[PDB]
Amino acid sequence: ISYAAYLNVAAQAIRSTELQTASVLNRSQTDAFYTQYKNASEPTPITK
Amino acid sequence: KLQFALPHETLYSEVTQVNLPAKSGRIGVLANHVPTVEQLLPGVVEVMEGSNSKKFFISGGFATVQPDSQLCVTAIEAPLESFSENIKNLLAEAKKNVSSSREAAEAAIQVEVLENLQSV
Amino acid sequence: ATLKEVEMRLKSIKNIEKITKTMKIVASTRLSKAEKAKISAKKMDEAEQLFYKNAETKNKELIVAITSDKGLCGSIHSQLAKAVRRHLNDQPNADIVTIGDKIKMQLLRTHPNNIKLSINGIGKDAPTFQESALIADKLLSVMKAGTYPKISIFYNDPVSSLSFEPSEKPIFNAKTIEQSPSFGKFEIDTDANVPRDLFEYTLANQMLTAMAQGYAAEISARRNAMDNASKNAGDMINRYSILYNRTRQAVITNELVDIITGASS
Amino acid sequence: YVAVGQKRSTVAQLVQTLEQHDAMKYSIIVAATASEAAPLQYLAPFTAASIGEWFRDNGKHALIVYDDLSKQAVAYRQLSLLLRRPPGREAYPGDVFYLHSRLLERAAKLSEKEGSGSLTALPVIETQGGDVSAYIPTNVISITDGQIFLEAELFYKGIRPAINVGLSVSRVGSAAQVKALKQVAGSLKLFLAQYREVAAFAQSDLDASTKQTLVRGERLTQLLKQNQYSPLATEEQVPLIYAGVNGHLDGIELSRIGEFESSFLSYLKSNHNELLTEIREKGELSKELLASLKSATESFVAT
Amino acid sequence: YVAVGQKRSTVAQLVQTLEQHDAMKYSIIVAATASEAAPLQYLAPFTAASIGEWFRDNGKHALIVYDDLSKQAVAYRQLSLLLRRPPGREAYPGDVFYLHSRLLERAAKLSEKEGSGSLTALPVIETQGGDVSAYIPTNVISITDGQIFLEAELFYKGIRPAINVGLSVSRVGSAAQVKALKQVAGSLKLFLAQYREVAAFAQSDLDASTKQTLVRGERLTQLLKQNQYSPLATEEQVPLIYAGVNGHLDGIELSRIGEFESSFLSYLKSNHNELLTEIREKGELSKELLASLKSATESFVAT
Amino acid sequence: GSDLDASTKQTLVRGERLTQLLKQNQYSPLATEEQVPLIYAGVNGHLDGIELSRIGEFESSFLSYLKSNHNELLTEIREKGELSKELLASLKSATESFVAT
Amino acid sequence: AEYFRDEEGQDVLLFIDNIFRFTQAGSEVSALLGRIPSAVGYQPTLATDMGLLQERITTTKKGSVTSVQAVYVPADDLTDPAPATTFAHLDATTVLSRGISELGIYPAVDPLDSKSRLLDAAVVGQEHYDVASKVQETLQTYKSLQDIIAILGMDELSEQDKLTVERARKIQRFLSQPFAVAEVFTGIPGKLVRLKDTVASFKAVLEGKYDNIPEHAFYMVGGIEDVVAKAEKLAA
Repeated sequence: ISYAAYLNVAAQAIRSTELQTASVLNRSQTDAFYTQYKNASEPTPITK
Repeated sequence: KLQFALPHETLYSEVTQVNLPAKSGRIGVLANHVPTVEQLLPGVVEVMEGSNSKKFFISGGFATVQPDSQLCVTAIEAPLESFSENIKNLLAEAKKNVSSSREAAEAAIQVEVLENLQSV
Repeated sequence: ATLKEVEMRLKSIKNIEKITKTMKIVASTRLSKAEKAKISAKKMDEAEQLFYKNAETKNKELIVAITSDKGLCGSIHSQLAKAVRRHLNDQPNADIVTIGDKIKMQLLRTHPNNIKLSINGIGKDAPTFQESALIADKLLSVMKAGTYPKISIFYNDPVSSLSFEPSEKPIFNAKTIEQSPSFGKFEIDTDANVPRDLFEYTLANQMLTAMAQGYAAEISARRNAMDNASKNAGDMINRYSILYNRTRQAVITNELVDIITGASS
Repeated sequence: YVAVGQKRSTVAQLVQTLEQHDAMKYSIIVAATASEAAPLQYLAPFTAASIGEWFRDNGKHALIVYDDLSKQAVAYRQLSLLLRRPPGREAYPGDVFYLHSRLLERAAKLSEKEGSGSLTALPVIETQGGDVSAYIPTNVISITDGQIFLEAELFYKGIRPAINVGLSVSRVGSAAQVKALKQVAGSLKLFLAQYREVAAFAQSDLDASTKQTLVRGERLTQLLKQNQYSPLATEEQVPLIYAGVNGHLDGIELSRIGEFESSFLSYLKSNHNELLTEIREKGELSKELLASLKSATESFVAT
Repeated sequence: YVAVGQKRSTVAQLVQTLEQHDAMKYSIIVAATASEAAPLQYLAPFTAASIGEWFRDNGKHALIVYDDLSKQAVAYRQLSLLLRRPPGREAYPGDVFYLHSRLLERAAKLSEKEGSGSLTALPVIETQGGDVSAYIPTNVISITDGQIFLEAELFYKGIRPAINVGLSVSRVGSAAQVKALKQVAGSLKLFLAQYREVAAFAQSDLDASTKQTLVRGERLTQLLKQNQYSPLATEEQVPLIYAGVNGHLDGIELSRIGEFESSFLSYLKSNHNELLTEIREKGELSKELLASLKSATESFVAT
Repeated sequence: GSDLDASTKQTLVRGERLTQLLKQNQYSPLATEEQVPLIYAGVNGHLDGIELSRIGEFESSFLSYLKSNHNELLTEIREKGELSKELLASLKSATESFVAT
Repeated sequence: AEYFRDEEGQDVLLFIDNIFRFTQAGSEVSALLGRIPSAVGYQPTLATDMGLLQERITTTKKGSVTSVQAVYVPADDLTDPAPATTFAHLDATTVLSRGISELGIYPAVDPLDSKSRLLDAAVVGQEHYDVASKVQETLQTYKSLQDIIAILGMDELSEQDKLTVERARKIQRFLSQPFAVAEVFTGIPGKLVRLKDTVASFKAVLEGKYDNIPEHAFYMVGGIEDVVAKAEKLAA
């Protein structure tokens, strides 16, 4: 956890408010993975 | 002057007093405020120009008064009337999550945001 | 045959055109939203820059680069690749993190050793704070980013709407805050150290901006590329019209001769 | 019905359908079958024209469907080539033009002095793969005024009739038309044109306007599927088309378009078949008729 | 000037135009116009060419323009088919070749014996859309040496004359030119076939060297243009090609090419006509004359 | 210049080796006993690991390896015309040993 | 027609319909008569019969037969022998189009593909050729400008760029002329405008006296003088 992670949760929390728009929900929504790497050599990718 | 910017929308300010809640208690800026750096917590923010007041609901960010009379405000969210009850339900689910398990940190942000909301 | 084969090909060329045309319109659709965000992203970024100015700047290095997963956006992938390659020559030991599949493949051949962190599924998604935040939080543990005195991000700046120019800019570190001779004007106590919080937050806020600009030049580039495809594809259309025309004239001619040869005996 | 190059089985089908739906007692099938020698097949549209002409001359009317003139052409080829006239294009006789052109000049509406009569025509031409750069299609195309162009792709996709609207054209147009049906289909001609251009834009992300066009558009095409061997009267064409134009099908899901049509008609016929009778007979629509009809369409969609 | 297959109206326009331009008193015009029947068109180049040979065996130079040899092929085609001779490749007889080769080799430069006579030829072709897959065009091309490929696309886009130089060649036609006219044009032929390749990939590499060539090349193409029906004198054309060959169109931009040209010529004669007397009589440039021109051209480029 | 996922590229990769495996020059025929091994290596995917450029090195060297060592094995495939469980296991061990190239 | 010119000294304008059926009618005559069809299945007597026709049409020293013909090609083909022969006799093309008529502008004559081999400085006047070219180049550049203006958007114009667009769209409306024949349908009396007055008008658009005169008032006008009244009318 980082200060930006902390704030990222906080924005997500503030929209939890009674009003919202299409870009807000997207700004907090991720269906994204990340691939681990070292050295070509890789252990398996895992949800980000 | 005062700025508001978000990933998805830009806000343009002029402004006389800006009133802020920061991780050092509470900070006020009126005319030229001598430069201070505090990162803004989950906040209810008020701006007044003249005897008009305008209000904003802010998710936290960073604040920086620069010497020339310019309050650079950035936040990921941060209008107040626009923001607007399901957070209590979200709190109950966060309490469940902690039992098994970030989930701690998420429920801590929810409680922090819920006290702040009750002020409205 | 000649005759059939000409025709079959003209149907392929049409499908190639129609589909390149199709993309040009969805690319445009996407572009309007890509710009709209981008303006807003750029406005956040200045608020940091303002600070850094009055602060005075005292900024091993990281390289992140930003493209997409999806191909056929132009020479965006390989022009950014090459501009990464200059600064992997000013230090032949600099660490490359690749955000997107396309850029990844090309860099991986040139230096197999360097790739440590890489991120997928960002190319088919728009730049959004959730993704930049998670990339930023990971950046700190894996790459020990704050220890480095210079970090650099590269993107393609969409200077004008038929162009993109690869560009880089410098992201700050905790070292900069510390030793600048105008961290003194700005006031804070020992209660919060602005180095451990402000580095982390501006790692992401800068990063998001580059992500919107990079994407915008990429969808823009793709629109241009796909427009240029219709002009070329038309020229191929007109050529196959003449091929069809020559072929028709010979088929008619040859048929007559055979009937005549039959009547003649 | 001019059965040119059609088997005896093929006409046995036509006969059976015609009797089931009671249309035998004005219908004629002049038959020159495919086994039937090449001179009989050649003379079959010419003969049939005569049978019609006798009606036209007396002030009366008829409609003759020459099916398929493509085959008339092969028959002439036999005749021409044995009698040794050199063929022109594509080894199809050089005066084949002259043959088709002479026949299709009889298919017109006579003056008041001939006692007002006609022979209407609807010629049929079969194409190998849709090729109209061929001698037998190109001549006919010019000679005729109007074309209906069926598209192989439309057929598969369940759209029967499989008419492709861009290349389906009328060259005498709306001179002869019911006004009511004309009014509520001006809009249909432009909608459908538009919908085509934005169907190749949706091979994903789109604007709000274009995406409206798409949904609204699809409902219109789905209305244009009309089941084979099911006649429809002018008093029932006009209402349906009106619903779609005025956007009352927008709500109606595609699975529900087919049911929508029938149910709506029966509802209009019970509640007020006067309006329907007025449409039929007047052949026109009025500010008064349109108010009630529109109001009736709104109530019906809502339930 | 053999006019075969053209409109009798055009030829009458052409007869008058030459008498205004005072040039009809050393030219003949032969006619087998479109109206006049095919066997006379067939014989039209042959008959005229006898007249040409008469000048050539008096040991004097001549010219004959065969407009259009593609129309001689048609004239001979019609006569040939009505005599029962079956068509060859591209529906034209296979003896077409014979007419053109026999015809063409009666225009030839003779030796010292025959009075060093000549009859030159410019045979004018009607191409079937810029195709060179067709029989008649290739037959005229394989007998002949050199081509003056001309572009419609270029004519439309303001290049008059629109003489493309990519598919224009000279084989043995390249020892025509006296020394002045070998020096000045030196390797311009080559440079604008490096320009063609440079623009294929200017839809790889972009360098100053490639860009510089492209700028010179466009500028050079502009320079080639000249007013039609007042053809600029040869002596007058010699300085203009020097400039461009010596790369002196890096100071003139495309819009001003025409303006520079007349102002540069006016300048040269009033300043120094010595240079021009030399080229009128000698028709060979020496290094000293060449340098004197270079010195003068740069002076004009600045101001 | 489509972007290709891993499922698609297993095919494309497998194929390219096979194509190269097919490859022949002019004037060099071989007997059936010594085409039965080569086909096993391509179809049973022993070339997927082996680099595309050196499939042709491998084809020739593999054949020299067998001539010295497994010449008994090849005579059996020639005489009996079928590969048994025992012949299949032997053939599979042979490809394996030489799968480095 | 030939009797009116040679013996009554009067001009005659002679229309012909499809010349596609002229070639078609000869091929059959040929075939039946025992001649052998030529290239593309067509009459071996194609060039000579056409040549005789069109050298019977000319300006005599009394009067003239001019002919306006209608050209229809064999299923969109310009490499065939019969159009080629025709095109040789033609000295102009008027190219009527659907895209122009959808803007409710009749005349239908597509400006860009309307070209003549007698439109030149030496035939029509130097002035005339030059007025006619400027007006052509302006539409040509407008057309190209519009192409990338759709994709990028319409905020991209400079002061200079829009000057070509404005002058073009003024001409685009200005094209429509009420036709006498079509008087009911327009409701506006058909006008005629002689050759000298055609040049002058377009000159006036070139000097920009008519570069601020309303764009919806160019609809169905005649000469230069005429559209002053319509301009007053849109505004008032």
